Amino acid sequence: MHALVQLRGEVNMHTDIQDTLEMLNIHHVNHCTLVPETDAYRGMVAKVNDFVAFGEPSQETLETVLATRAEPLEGDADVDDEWVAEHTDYDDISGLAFALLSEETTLREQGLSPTLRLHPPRGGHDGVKHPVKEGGQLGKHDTEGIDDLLEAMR
Amino acid sequence: PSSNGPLEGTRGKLKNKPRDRGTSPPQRAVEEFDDGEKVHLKIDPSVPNGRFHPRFDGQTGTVEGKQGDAYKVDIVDGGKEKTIIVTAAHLRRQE
Amino acid sequence: KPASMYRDIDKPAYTRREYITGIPGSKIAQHKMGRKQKDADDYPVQISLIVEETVQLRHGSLEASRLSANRHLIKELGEEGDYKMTLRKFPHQVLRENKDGMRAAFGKIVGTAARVQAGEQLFTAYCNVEDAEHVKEAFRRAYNKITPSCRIKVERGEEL
Amino acid sequence: FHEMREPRIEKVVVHMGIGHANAEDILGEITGQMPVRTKAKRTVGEFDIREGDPIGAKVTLRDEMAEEFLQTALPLAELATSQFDDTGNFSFGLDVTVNLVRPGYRVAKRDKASRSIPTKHRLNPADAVAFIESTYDVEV
Amino acid sequence: ATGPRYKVPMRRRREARTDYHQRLRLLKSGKPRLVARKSNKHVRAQLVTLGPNGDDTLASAHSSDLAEYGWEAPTGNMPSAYLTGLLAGLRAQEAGVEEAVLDIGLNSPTPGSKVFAIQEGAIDAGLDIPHNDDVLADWQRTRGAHIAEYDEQLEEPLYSGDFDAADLPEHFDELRETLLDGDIEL
RNA sequence: CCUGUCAAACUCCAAACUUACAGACGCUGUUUGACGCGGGGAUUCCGGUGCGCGGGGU
RNA sequence: AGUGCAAGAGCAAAAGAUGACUUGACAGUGUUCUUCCCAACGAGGAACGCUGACGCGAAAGCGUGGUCUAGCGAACCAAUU
RNA sequence: UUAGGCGGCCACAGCGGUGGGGUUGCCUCCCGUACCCAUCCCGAACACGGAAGAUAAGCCCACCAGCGUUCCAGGGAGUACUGGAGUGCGCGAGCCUCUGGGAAAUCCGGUUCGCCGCCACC
Ligand SMILES: [Cl-]
Ligand SMILES: [Cl-]
Ligand SMILES: [Mg+2]
Ligand SMILES: [Mg+2]
Ligand SMILES: [Mg+2]
Ligand SMILES: [Mg+2]
Ligand SMILES: [Mg+2]
Ligand SMILES: [Mg+2]
Ligand SMILES: [Mg+2]
Ligand SMILES: [Mg+2]
Ligand code: NA
Ligand code: NA
Ligand code: NA
Ligand code: NA
Ligand code: NA
Ligand SMILES: [Sr+2]
Ligand SMILES: [Sr+2]
Ligand SMILES: [Sr+2]
Ligand SMILES: [Sr+2]
Ligand SMILES: [Sr+2]
Ligand SMILES: [Sr+2]
Repeated sequence: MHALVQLRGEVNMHTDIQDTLEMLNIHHVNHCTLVPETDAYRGMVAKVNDFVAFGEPSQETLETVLATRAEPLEGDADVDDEWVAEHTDYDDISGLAFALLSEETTLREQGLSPTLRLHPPRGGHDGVKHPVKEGGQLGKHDTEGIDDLLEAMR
Repeated sequence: PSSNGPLEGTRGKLKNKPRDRGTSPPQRAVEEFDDGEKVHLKIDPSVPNGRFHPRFDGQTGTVEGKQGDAYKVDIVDGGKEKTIIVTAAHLRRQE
Repeated sequence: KPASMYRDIDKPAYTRREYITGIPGSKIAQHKMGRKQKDADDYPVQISLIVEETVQLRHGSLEASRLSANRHLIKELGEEGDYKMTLRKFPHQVLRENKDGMRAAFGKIVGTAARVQAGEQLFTAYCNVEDAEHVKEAFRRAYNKITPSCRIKVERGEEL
Repeated sequence: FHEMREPRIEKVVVHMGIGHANAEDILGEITGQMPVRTKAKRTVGEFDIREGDPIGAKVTLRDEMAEEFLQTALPLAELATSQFDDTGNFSFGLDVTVNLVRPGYRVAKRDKASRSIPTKHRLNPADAVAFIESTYDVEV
Repeated sequence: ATGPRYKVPMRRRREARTDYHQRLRLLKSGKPRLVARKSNKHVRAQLVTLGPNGDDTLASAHSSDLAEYGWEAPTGNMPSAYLTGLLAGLRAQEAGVEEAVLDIGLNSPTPGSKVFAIQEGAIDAGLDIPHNDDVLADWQRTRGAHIAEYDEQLEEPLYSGDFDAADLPEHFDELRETLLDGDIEL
């Protein structure tokens, strides 16, 4: 399970790529989604590679992000342990976060919006003109590297 | 194109590889297909009769009956539905 | 005409003589020089002139550079010295010139050129250890008559 | 082994390449059977503009008709070594040609499952000379 | 053979046993083929149908197994051929086969030949096969009368191992009589 | 035998890639009716630029 | 190699050669594709059927001209069946 | 299949080569022209009739890789080329990095001297 984050805008980006991002339930910059690692899903992130930031997040970081940015399928309602308890199949955020990573369920399946609408990266990101290996912020990330981003955009 | 005939630019698709030269095996020219059967269209260079328009090579239609010994295969060119008259010699069963 | 008009590879490969007529003869007099009866493996030293950029070299330059190179080898090693040089490339690319403005612009055949990719050996000489400095000089004169910068690389020379 | 290997006469073809006929009458009387005309292909400057048209004739003799002819034909010739085909055949002279071969030749002359005769079973110039020479005459 | 560009014929063409051009025209009918093949000593007749991995023989008959019904005569003549056809045609009727098209392979369509005799027998057995009467041999020659009259020009016996001196085309009659009979273990 | 070079109108080879059909995942539709069909009304048929691949031409 | 003619393509117990017989280069009416990729548009064209009448072949079968892609023409009026 | 018929795939099956196999069995070569049929001339072939002989051909069986072909391992090569991205480099033709793919020639060692279906048959 990887965490996708659109870091580059829609203007001038190929249509077949923009459509993929929308199929992955992500419509705006800074929006994040949790995608399972399957053959099909793998082909999709590869296509989006240059306009996104992805990687497997740590249980902790995911719990932080879920608590702060997750939303119901409709409404403002805060997604906290109490919420998770009365609507999901889990006991608390940690239970949910674990199931996601282990790929046993999805946010939509539990009645949560498939998108985590994140805040801009505090202290800014490493740039949208280069990949990770070049000091940029685009493409695949280290579990530690992705966390730094998600936590920065908490 | 310099001209607009049916065989325009069909130099490659309508030619056999050296070892595939000469008369083709009868088996596939007599094959029987059923309605609803998915079939691949590909003109056999060695067989003169029963061909379809070269523009349709590569299509995968659906047998929807036959006219004489030839078959009536339904296809979708772009967004337009078309019915193609083709003999078994130029057809292969999908899968 | 300037080489600037033909040096770059900016047109399709135009070589098919069965469709092109009136192609001018090659000014390149010879491709095998020195002692062509003796083998290349009979020489201790093998030095080649390597083109650093991918270009098109007209037969006029091929001849001019080949000439100024071998002419030096003759002067320094005699007309029958113990060496043998080679021009491995041949002018296959047919050139045109539109010489009525841009209407019916397909030009007429004016010459031929050899396409050479970067890193390739245009020339390759074979000499004895004693004559290595003369061949290096022949090539120094040869690269002054062709468009790209070149390297004078030794492929068989522990004698230094 | 020796039996299904000893050579025989396949056919004896007597032919006269004229070029424009009246010669059919002599071949008929000399061989014993009726002859056939010979045509041609490709236009020739030696007055042969008509493609399909009589130029000569021939007669293919087999069995008795062949031997009975050869008994009186061979004496008329002065056989040589060079006059032999690599297949063990020979021609001399009105030309006379003798086609020689080993027993199971039908394998390559039939229609069903025909096959070309192996080189080890094909007659040789030497094996031919011998067989022929061993029948009323001399070689070289 | 020579190189990569070389074209080697189909195996059954290489072997010169199958005429593919005629095989196609044959297959077009949709009916099973009454394969009529010969041998120096024997005659065979197969009822062949088309199959996913090769042909299928639904019924057949060899002139050798003709003796299994009371045949003391040779097996490479006209009576033999006709009878082999009738036998094959009968086994065919038994298997559900009702019609067929004559496949003579690389044999010649000579008037009165054995393959036409083979065809006449299969038709007589009850099979619907497209034919042409005036291409079939005279009923007497089928019986083997041409051979009985040949032995008439005796002085020396036609047959080696004694079957009979003057031969018996009546044996053909006796055998045909036997096959047409409803019983008989096919 | 050896040795030196090529091909838009060559090919014993041969991609990336484009493409037909089907399944799966995704997205989407069944009160926001998709897909499709029928009808009314257009405007439009001087385009331009960047990038990739081009063809002509210094 | 040959297969009438550009070029590309097809063909070897043939689609080529020879021989013989024959006139299907037939009448009527369609299906489909093409012409016009997608996507509407005529004449023309081709593939594939049916009805009728035929040729050849033992028969399956082949023949709706020439192995395939060029060789073509509206309304009005005239002549013709 | 102790030798057969019809095939599918249509060279992994081609080309070339070595060895073995047939009393009333099989396929052949073979023997022979009264007939059916046959040759623009030849019972050569085609067609018919038949066994004195033979296993030399063919065919069937076993095996060889020199040529051709199929596939595999390693090398060439993640090279050549390439779909996506870059305020990366270069006067420029052009190159590079990241991401997703990925040859060809050739070398070397293996493989391949057909596989399979139906019927019949000591
Ligand atoms: Cl079509
Ligand atoms: Cl047979
Ligand atoms: Mg909401
Ligand atoms: Mg700040
Ligand atoms: Mg910045
Ligand atoms: Mg092309
Ligand atoms: Mg008018
Ligand atoms: Mg008129
Ligand atoms: Mg032997
Ligand atoms: Mg720059
Ligand atoms: Na073919
Ligand atoms: Na002008
Ligand atoms: Na029309
Ligand atoms: Na004549
Ligand atoms: Na043998
Ligand atoms: Sr250009
Ligand atoms: Sr320079
Ligand atoms: Sr394209
Ligand atoms: Sr035609
Ligand atoms: Sr004979
Ligand atoms: Sr890979």
